[PDB]
Amino acid sequence: KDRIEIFPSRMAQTIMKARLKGAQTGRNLLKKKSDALTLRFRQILSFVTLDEAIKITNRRVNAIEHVIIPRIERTLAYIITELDEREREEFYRLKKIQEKKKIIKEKSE
Amino acid sequence: TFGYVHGVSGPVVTACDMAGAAMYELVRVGHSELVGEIIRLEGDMATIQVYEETSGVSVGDPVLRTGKPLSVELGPGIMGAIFDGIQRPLSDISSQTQSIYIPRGVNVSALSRDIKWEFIPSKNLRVGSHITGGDIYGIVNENSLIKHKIMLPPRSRGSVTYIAPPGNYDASDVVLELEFEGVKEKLSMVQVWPVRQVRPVTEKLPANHPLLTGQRVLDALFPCVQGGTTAIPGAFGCGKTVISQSLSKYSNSDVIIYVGCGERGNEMSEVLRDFPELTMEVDGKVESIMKRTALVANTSNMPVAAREASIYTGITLSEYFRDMGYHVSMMADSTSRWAEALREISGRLAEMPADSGYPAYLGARLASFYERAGRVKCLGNPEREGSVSIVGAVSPPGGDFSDPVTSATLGIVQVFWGLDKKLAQRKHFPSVNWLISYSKYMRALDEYYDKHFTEFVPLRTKAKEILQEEEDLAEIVQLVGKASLAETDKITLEVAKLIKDDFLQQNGYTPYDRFCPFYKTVGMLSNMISFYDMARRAVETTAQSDNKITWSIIREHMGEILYKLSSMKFKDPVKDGEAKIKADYAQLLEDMQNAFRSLE
Amino acid sequence: QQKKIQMSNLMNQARLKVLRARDDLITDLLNEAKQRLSKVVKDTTRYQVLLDGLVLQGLYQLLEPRMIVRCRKQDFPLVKAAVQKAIPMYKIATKKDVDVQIDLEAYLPEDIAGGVEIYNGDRKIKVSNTLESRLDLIAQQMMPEVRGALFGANANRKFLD
Amino acid sequence: GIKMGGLTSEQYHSQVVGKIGYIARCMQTIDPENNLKKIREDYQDVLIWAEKNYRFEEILEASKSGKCPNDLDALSRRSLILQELLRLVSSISPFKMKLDLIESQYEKMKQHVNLWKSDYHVKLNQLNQLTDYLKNAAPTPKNNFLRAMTSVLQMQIAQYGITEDNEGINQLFKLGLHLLAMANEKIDEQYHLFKGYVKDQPEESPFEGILP
Amino acid sequence: YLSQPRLTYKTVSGVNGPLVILDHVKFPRYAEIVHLTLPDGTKRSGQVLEVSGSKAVVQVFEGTSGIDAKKTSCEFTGDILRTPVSEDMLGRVFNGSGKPIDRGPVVLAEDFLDIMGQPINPQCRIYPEEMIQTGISAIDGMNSIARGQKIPIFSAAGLPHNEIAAQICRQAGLVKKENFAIVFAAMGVNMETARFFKSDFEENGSMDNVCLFLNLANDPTIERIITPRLALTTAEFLAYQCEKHVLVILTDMSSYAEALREVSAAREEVPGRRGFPGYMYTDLATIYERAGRVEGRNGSITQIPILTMPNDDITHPIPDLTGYITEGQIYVDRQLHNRQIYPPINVLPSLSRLMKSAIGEGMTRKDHADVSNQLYACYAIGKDVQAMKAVVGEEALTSDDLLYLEFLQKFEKNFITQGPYENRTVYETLDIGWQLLRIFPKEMLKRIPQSTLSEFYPR
Amino acid sequence: YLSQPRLTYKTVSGVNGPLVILDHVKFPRYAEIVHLTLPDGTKRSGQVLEVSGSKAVVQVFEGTSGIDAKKTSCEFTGDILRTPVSEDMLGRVFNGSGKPIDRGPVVLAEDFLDIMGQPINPQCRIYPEEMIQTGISAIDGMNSIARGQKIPIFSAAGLPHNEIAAQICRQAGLVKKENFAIVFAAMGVNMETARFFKSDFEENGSMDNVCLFLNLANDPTIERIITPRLALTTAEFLAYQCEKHVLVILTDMSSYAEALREVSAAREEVPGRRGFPGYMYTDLATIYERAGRVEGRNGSITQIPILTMPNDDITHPIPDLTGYITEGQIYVDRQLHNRQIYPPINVLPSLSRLMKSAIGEGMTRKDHADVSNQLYACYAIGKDVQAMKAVVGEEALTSDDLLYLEFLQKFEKNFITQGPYENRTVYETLDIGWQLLRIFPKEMLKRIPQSTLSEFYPR
Repeated sequence: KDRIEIFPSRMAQTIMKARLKGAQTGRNLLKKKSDALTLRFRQILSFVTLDEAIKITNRRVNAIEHVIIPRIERTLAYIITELDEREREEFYRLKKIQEKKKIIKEKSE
Repeated sequence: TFGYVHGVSGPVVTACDMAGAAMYELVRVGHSELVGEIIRLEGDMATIQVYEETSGVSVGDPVLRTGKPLSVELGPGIMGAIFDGIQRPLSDISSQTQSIYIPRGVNVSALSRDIKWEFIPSKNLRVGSHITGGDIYGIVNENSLIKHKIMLPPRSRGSVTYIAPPGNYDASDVVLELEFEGVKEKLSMVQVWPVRQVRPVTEKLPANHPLLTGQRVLDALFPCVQGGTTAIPGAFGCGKTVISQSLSKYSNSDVIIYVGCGERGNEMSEVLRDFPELTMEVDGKVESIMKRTALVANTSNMPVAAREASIYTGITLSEYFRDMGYHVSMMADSTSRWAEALREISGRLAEMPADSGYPAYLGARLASFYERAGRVKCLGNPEREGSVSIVGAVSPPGGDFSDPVTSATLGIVQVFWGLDKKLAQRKHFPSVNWLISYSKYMRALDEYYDKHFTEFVPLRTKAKEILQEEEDLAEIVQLVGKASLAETDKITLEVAKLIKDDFLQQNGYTPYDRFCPFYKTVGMLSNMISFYDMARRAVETTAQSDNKITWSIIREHMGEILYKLSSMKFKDPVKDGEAKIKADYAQLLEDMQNAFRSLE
Repeated sequence: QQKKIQMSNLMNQARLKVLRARDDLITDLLNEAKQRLSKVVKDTTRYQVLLDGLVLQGLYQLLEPRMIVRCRKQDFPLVKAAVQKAIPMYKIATKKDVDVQIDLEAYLPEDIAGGVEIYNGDRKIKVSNTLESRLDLIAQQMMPEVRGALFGANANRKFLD
Repeated sequence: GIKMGGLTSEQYHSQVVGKIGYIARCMQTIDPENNLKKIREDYQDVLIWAEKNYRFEEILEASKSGKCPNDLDALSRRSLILQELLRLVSSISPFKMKLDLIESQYEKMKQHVNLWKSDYHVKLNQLNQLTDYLKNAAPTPKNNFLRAMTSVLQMQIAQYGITEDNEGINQLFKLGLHLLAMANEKIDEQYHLFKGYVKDQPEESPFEGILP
Repeated sequence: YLSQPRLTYKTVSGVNGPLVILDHVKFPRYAEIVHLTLPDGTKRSGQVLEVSGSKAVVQVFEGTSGIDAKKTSCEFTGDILRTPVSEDMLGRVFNGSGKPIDRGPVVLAEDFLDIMGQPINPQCRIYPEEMIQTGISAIDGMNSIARGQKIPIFSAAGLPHNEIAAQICRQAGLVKKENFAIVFAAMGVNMETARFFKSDFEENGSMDNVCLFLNLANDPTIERIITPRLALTTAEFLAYQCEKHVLVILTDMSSYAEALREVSAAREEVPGRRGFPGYMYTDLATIYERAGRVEGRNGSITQIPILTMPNDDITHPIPDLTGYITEGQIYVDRQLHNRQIYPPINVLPSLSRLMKSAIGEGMTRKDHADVSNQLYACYAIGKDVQAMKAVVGEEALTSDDLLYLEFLQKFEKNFITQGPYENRTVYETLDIGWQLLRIFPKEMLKRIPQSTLSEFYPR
Repeated sequence: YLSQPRLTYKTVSGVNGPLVILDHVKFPRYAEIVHLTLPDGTKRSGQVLEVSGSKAVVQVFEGTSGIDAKKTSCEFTGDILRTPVSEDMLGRVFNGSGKPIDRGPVVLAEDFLDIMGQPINPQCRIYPEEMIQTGISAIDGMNSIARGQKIPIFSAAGLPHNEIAAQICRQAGLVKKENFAIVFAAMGVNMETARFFKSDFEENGSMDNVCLFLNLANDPTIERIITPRLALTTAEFLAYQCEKHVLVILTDMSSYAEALREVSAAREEVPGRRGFPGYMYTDLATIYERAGRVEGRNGSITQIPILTMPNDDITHPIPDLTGYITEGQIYVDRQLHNRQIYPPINVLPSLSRLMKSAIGEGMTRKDHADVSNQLYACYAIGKDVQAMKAVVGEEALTSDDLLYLEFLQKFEKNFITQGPYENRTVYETLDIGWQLLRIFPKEMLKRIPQSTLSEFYPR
């Protein structure tokens, strides 16, 4: 729906970044297919089969741009945010550990 | 006034026998007098954050306590000097040592004490008179451009007991003495003000006077006002040099301050090398820009305290002249590098991080930074006024706008001069994005524009509508090729191009286009918009049947008019005076109205 | 092709050969200096002056409530005098009463040119104040001037800052 | 933290004492002979505190207690008007202005809604721009032209004032400022510009009796 | 000089991992160097990291195993780590600690410098001008290195980043339209690569102008931190005091960053972003910015830091914090390597912001800027046409597209592909560029002014 | 009252960030206020947030810059921050600390109330059953406001949320077809925002019923977390002791949250999300829940805690935790603003959690609930149609889809768009609703019973 629903991880970052690059490359390659079909279509204007191919290719390209990538980008941004949140709680615990150690040392003096 | 070093854990030095110390006070640690600040205090011990390297500091070393917190020295000699982020003259350190390095523990006074300044009293004050904070009791003649007005330091007042006679005094002498409740204060020409404290004003006023930069774009469409705050993206290919030079060279401000925060060595060299070579005509004479400029230089390898403090050092210098009644324009070369320095210190202090690793108070620090800008009514009986503008740049890693520093900045600044790199690749300068850029002072300046120019406001409204429509038509043109397209849309497309080509685009390397006076900017736009309206009417009133006017017909019919419109940018203000330029523009208006008339 | 590589190895090793020879010259000079200091300690009054100084510097660096001076057995008569003088001078300079003893049971190896070692009360802190150690300390810290004096200044060095 | 405007409690009342002492000094500077009786009366409530030794501190207490006219905004406007009168008479110091015109110009200022943004203020700012430049100027055609025209400008202001708009004074302002901003290297333009004034001036001897 | 006898302590409060905690130490300094003597006669080095009263805490350079708290003695030098520098050390090979490992003598010093040094006063910094040619066409005719800039090479693990660095050392020099030296420091290098650098530099005759520092992967991790400080300390001496131009190559800064994180842990500091110290930014700037030109002197220092991208992610703090404070990037790819192209440098994502000043009349050749701009556009277009070919086929291409496809194939084969032992000077690189550009008729070379074409295009 | 003399201490133990730690304090009291004087005469105040034995931790409001360790003089008031309150605070302007800044005198108290307040006994709290007519169709129709309801406006930087709040202040009345006392807490804002509201309140001619509290961007960040309580404390006096209907508006609550986060970090408290304290919810409830009617008294407090959403992130802790506490939100966005739609209120993600009881027979009109629910269905579907059409194209839509696209386009310009001074009644708003609903055939209006369609739809 809004996200691919992959649990936040560094593994998820790598997969999502590779998935995003793939989607962007496919968008550009399909756009080039559409442009080639459009030029031939306009030059002719075995005609109706080009009109169907253009509408089908453009619909797929539009979905990548309006559905699939936005969804990948939201997922990636979610992953990054949640990973920084995990870093913080680790920071908190480590800081308190360092302070508790100093407190123990003061007691020993 | 001395304490002792108890121990060193790295850049943090623990002092003992230092009971008499205040938080964020200053210390000079060790025999090299290392600069640092006191942060945590406990008993008679203090925790000192040292800005410079602590290698060699011993247990038992002396620490000299300095009563004032991080402060800027304000007085004659401030102009023309290049300072470190903590107010250390770099041009004196390199010249008094013959070295290429900034000495560790270097201790050079911010303002030299060997200069005999020409000081003239106000000639209105007498012994026994009453003086209050912000009052001016004499002026130092520095150079031909900026008079350095000597103000009574804020939070000081009393009866005048001594006034120095006219003469040559250095910054170590006593110029004025005043007595408050029996306590006599001896004042020199230099005052000290904590850099994190805001200098008081009588009142904070609305900003209504435009900032008259020399560019047609970033003025006509996206106005800035004296005392206002804007942001400028800082990317290699954005062409930020144009704004920096145009703002410092031809602005209607009095004093320019350029603040580096923590840039690449070679980038700081470019700024330090370029600025001294810039000049502007003033009273008919060509003067160096450095006679009315001050610059703070910080590279990425400077002490983090200086890189973080640089931004506040700059604005403190800005307010200092603000209190003189001058209009001051400060540019922060990169506030993102400042935020990086700020995050580094938060990390060094083991503070809990917040959004994207930045301190929880990032927003509070930026908000209080920009709030210090604005037009004010100054302190002191002279009832003078002045302003500080901020044109600080942002350069987030990756160029994204999600970084808390750029997001927070955009929620604070009222004007955004969004620049682009695509425009630079197309050789279109200044590289202004147009669709992203905005200005929120359009209403604030409505009173000025109505009073002095009248037609500017409807022109800029139509101009943005025409440019936006060109963008809106982009999809139609791509899918049509301007065939199944309205003739009225062809007018929009081609006229919008005319605007982009011969108005919003400006060539600063040409002697005639170095500076476009406002009256010329509105002249150029007025004729282009007047043409637009005439072309729309020519088509619309004849588009019914039988005999209609088309864009191709207009181009063929009055091609000389389209040429004259493009030629308007070549009216050199240096040779063709205000009356001549308006006269020629009036002739174009007549030529146009008659050209369309022949079509009906 | 291989001839060029062979020449590279010959030139690089030749550079090391002359550098090693130069380092032997420095080593031989230091060894000669040690022999000349040996000639000095063969004196009596001049050596006693060295001991007076060396003991004072040791005491001032250690700053402990109790100190033990260890020396070569044959030098005890001279060290005894050096400590007797160093004590009232130390007390005046530092305003601290330090009990300074001489070790009569343990002595420095007889092969040391001269000098003393100073230990604190518990023998856990020692001052390396022997004559040979001091010479190495000074010779190394001053070595840049030795290089120039013997072999000439660096003709390509224009700025000393 | 009373923070009355931009000032705290001590700063607010300190600025009030300053403005009162300032007005007293300005009034003696503008009218040392006490000729302008109507103008002095408008300031009597702050001049009554003059000619007394309060060592600053006792007049400051009078402000805190409420005996002085301690409204900061009223003093700001009233002080501005008086010191703008000083600029009017000071910037034309080589000439004397008639007493009736001094009072007339004063009344026109007092009636203005916002004097700071007036054309009166701007015209004085242009005058000071032109007269400050000449304070330390080398001999040269341009500077002799500017000085000759400035003495005429000061002579006329002494007679007409500034609020009483006059095309003659306005045109002289434009010509002086246009020359002032003119390139120093260009000689022919400043030569013809000065000559244009001298021959177009309605009179025959524009500088006769104005300058030595 | 100090001329103060050294104190040796046997008072040890305890030992905890890499740290030895001493007691009763007289007026200890921070960063003071000390020497340990263990009961077995073994000598070890260390440096004081904390001095809390009389409790000095020293980090031992080597391992702390074998150290007791009863007999081990600690001699204090009374000073900090200062490196002996001279001109003669050029042509020598040193380890991270500054000791010779080439069977030569210890350096006979001309001076001693604090390896931390001082920042260069920006008021006297001179904007970069002339070019230092590398001999590698992919980075001379496309993204040249100005004489004073700092441009990093980002590489993934497994790519030949060390072979390129070695090639630069053998081939780099001045344009030559005796005063050029290279200081090369490898941090965390494994034994096999350390041999590679040492043997390759000696055999090809380049050593006379190279000062080589090798810090091996199994060497003390603290020594890895000073290694780049010694390299720059030497570079500053050679460049600014001896009036010559020094190229400094810092290899595997990612291994430095890892060693730095270890030092932070030794200090019990709370880790920052992705585990790295919060001061990593200023630490990298401290090293990187000790370079450039200075007013009044004819010397200069340039840098080519080389960084391995963890997980090949340019976002990682190491390449991100580096690039954020450097001027452009070279950027070594993987696809070019798998295609067996050497050097595997991808010109489309690379950038040298100072190239505008590096090249031009009086520095290289008049047409340098024009050839670079046209080649970049032609390569980018050729890649675009190649992508189209994969969709529409060869028969669907027009003549102009075929010219861009031919350019792409011959550009990579002739211009980018070089070999490790062919030294292409800047003028031959430009001439090779023209050989590729003359594929196109004049009318398609839109980015080269007509004046340039008329002079250079024919023949 | 407190008759015993106050004690003054010079016993400051140490200072750590914003916290000044005192020792040797006699019987420390928790949450008592301390006044302190700096060596230069500066007066500052703070609150004891912790006591232990003879020690006490004072959080200083103005800040700890310049606080000494030997000369600092502190005195303990002996009570909690109780503040003077009086009815005649209306027409006064205060700073964020409760002090006057309008050149008037200090408050001549009728009583002293605890700034912390007290929770209202839920047994005496009376459920809100009165509607406020905001005049904005986007609110009065689809998200009605009750008197005593808590409705913040969720906004984003640059959007006109300050103009909407100002508009509401003037044209907010009753649907009983009344003078609200407004308490406006301007915290974390610039001068222009505070001057905008101050001028608007005078322009509206209502200043005699307006009490302002200013705490600007250049004021201390610690005072920013008591200012809301100062505003609410006055509101409670007026509403529950003087039976005045009060409207309390708190400006960007995000500056409160950030000031709170600063305190949480300073005290090393357990974080929750984005660094905010794990107790942020409880602290927000302390502020927000000071609202609503109380049985047996004719007063009320209505809150509008407007807040800026960080990066338009609707899930950011600030809007998230607020959304859990308040009775819904208005929510504006950039998609409407970028099209010059005012007010830019997006109804889809919005709700009013008292609307179901404040509308209908006896309140507005019996069809109110039915019109609102169907408009929500039609608006949301129209948005779904755009999401589809963006990919499939307009030609891929059928008549069932075009009806929702027509509705969506006419809905935004006829129902939502009004203008800063367009004041519509709730009855006109519903009539407008029907004008949009009649775009659809009866069979598609599936949220409305036939007992309503048969009466209203025919027109």
